[PDB]
Amino acid sequence: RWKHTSSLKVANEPVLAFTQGSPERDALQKALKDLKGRMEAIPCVVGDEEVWTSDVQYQVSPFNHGHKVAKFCYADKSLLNKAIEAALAARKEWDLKPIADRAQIFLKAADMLSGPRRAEILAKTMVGQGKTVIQAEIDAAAELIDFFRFNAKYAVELEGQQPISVPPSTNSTVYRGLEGFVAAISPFNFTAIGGNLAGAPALMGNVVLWKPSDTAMLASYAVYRILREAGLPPNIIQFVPADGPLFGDTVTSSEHLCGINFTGSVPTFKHLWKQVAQNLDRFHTFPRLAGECGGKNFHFVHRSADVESVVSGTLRSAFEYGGQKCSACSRLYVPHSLWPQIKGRLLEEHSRIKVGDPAEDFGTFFSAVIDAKSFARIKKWLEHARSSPSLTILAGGKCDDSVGYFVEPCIVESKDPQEPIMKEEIFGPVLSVYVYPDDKYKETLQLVDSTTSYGLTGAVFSQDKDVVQEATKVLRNAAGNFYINDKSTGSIGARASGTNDKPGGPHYILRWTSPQVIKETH
Amino acid sequence: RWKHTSSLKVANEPVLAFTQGSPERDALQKALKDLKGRMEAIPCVVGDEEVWTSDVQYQVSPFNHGHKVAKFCYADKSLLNKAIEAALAARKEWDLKPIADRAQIFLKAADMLSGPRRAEILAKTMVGQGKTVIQAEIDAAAELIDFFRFNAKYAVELEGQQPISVSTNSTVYRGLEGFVAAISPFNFTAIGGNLAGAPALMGNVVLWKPSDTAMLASYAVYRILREAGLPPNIIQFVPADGPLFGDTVTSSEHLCGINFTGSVPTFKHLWKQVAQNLDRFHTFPRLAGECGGKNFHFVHRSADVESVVSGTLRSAFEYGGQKCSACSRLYVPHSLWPQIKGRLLEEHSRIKVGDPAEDFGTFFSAVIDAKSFARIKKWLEHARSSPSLTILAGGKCDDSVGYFVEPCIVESKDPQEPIMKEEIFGPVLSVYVYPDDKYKETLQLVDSTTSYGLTGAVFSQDKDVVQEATKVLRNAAGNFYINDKSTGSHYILRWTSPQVIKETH
Ligand SMILES: [Mg+2]
Repeated sequence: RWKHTSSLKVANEPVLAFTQGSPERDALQKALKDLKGRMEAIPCVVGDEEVWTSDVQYQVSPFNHGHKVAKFCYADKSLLNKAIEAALAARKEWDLKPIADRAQIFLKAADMLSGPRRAEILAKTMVGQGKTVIQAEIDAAAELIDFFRFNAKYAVELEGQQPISVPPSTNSTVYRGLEGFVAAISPFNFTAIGGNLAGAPALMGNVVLWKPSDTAMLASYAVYRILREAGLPPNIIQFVPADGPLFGDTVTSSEHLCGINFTGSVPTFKHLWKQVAQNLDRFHTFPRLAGECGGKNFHFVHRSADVESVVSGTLRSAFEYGGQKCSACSRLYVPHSLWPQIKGRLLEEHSRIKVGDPAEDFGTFFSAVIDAKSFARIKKWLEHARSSPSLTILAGGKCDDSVGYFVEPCIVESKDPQEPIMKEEIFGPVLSVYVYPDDKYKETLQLVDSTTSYGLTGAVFSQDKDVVQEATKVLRNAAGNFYINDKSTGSIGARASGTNDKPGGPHYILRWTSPQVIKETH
Repeated sequence: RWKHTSSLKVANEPVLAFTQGSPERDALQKALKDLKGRMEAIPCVVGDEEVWTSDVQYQVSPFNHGHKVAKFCYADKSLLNKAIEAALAARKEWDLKPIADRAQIFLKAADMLSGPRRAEILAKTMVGQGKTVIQAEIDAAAELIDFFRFNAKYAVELEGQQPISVSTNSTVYRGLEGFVAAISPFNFTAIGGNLAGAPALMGNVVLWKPSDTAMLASYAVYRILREAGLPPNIIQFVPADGPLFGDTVTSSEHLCGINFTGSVPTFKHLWKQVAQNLDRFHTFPRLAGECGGKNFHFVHRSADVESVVSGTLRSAFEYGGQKCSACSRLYVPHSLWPQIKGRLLEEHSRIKVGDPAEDFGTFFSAVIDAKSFARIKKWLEHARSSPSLTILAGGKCDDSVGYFVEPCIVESKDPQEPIMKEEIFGPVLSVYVYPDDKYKETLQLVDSTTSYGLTGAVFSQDKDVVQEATKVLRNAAGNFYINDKSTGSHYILRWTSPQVIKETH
């Protein structure tokens, strides 16, 4: 007896340079010109059906909010329930489809995004979300494309992890999708498509109701359409934008919820968790919860640090994409002795940072923030820096929302390590600095940890190897992705993989399968 | 550059025969006598302090409940808090110890349980939990010794990653920040070695609230762990009232996990409690629950009768049906029923219930406690009085000396009857006879009536029916057996939080 099986090897997607005069840069110019003055009417999609509700919404271009880039609509309770019923009816066949065949769909999609549709996806994230070319490219390759390929590899390989059969028994493991539907959730004004939120569970034989982010609707739908064109069957991913609280209430009330794959705030994730608990007796299976949230990320500097590494790494981490990354640095700890040199260089380099239209100027460092709500929040923080007796704005500080949601990169010194601006997430281009006494570095390391609530990333700058070892221990639970002499947002498995994707991590892909052990005796 | 990798080759612990004249039987007979008429005094242990409270409790022998086998005590709130504080103070150094060092303790402990402590652990589980010799042996080798060894291997290999060279990159597998509660209910049947042990191995500290009904054996494993080099305050040995313990740990801002085994409703209760309390915790607690189900054997007309009969009786009645994986419902086609029924009753009459320590011929002994006995007794009266149910064999019980229940076989004319659906965790097997040409409809019925799908089995000589049944029942059981019994014949990842460290040179 014998069975045909498959194996899969994958390389990371290269990140293109887009050099002045290069060809990808040519196609991107064309894609961007394609979006200028254009809007897409994006329906909810249940099965192969396009559905409209009267609850119409608009995505605008962050750097030109006069430009409505998309019109969509919020699903209502009725539509969501139909989406659920149709997904459930499709699930069993999808679950039973061989993993090699499911993988092939995601590999096709990856290849489409890598080549024919790369310009399209980049342009839609640039125009629709305010990404610069380099930011959009990095995200397209390391996050979206790499996750499709490396998930597929992981799934195919997992399939090959099989028990040795010890006769008179034949043993095998079947990697079942979860029984029910998975809800994939990102916040209404999130800065990411979060394609992996629906993509990972789908790949593993699940069905998904995907509530994408309002502020990423254009690009999110572009990914959905590509998955479908690549051969994703109907009712595997339901495309269902919706009010955040309504979507949450509906899926956690469903007896058929088997999972929530969430990115967003800790309070929101806590709310969903509580709702699942409240309804625990009503579910046909125990829902699995996956939450990526946090955090107020830090760079700690020791007096032995390379000043230019600090300054370069910190400006980039704090201000790339307007500091709108889950991993962005928003707090800097510097020793009194090194502060004058660092402060000086920070300010000089701050002056080089170009803020503007990323489509018009590829020299742009970062662009407007995501939406009006975020512009408002950040402005309040700027006002707080300019008024609190503990706070001094050292650079930037101004904002203007007349054409786009534009905020200058802002550097703020705090005399108080416990100041709200040191502890609360702004998700904006606002860097706080605490200058600590050189004889108190050890104590300050402990301070970084103790003032860390939901710490995602962090970095230590130090040439002193002893200090690095010390910090690595003290800060062991102050950051999931921890960097030594590099920036907290990382640098250039999936290239954008990290703590959350590793075994034991909340987004480890194995969480979307329930292994069944089958044992046959002869 | 280059590095050594580290791995661990591990073989399964052999299961001994205990034949008359064998050294292991000689050793066990000796350990059993030592327990006769003796009561161990088992304290709470916090760090290295043995601590008594006034809330004294007793473990008794299920088959001879006049025999107190252990005296112990329940931790109060003050002691639990003290145990939490002391464990938290010890956690960072334990977490930082290399995994090889931690794994070594568990390997030593497994080797001790394998050799010089084997007779002890077997005797303590027999006398204390009512297990027969082979049941005690299978459990020690599998749920205790193999778990220690294989978990150690998985942990050690977890740090066996690709070499990264100067821009270096590695993953550090951190224990969870806080303490983990290891909980099993006061009258559950588990020793709990792997409940407390798995999270400890992964660099966590643990408050372990063992089952009262298994206290003697549980403390024996605790002591062996410490003797093997487990440092103080890594596992706190804290028997306690179930509700008090659950309330205390879930009210603690430092809870980072609950590793539980017991009933689904109790697990759901703890799950709800953690969620209600979510706002206080410094990290999101992780919960794990290993629970029982209403497990099935499905028979197709082509099945081998003797296999069906032997497999079903063994799965239903070994350890009195007190296994999470035990068969409690049997589905049989009309054409095979007369043959299957007749053989079931003939074999049933040969099942000896008695003292497992005094009589090694015993098939199974008393059930674990009075609450279980009462629950079982109510199902027996339900079987007797319900219009839809006929007791085919057994049905009696007697708690005058031990919690003795005859193995019971019941036929249900209704596939939706409570006895077909509700977990009894006892020696009660329910049978539904289905029309031969409705086997398709019946397969779906097995699945639709499955609330918790732990294990199951299909008996069929027809390969085409096997393939069919596996698809239909895909979600009716996590352990699925073909022509074998439902009790048989990467989990540790929940207790670690990976950190990725990247350095630019
Ligand atoms: Mg990610």
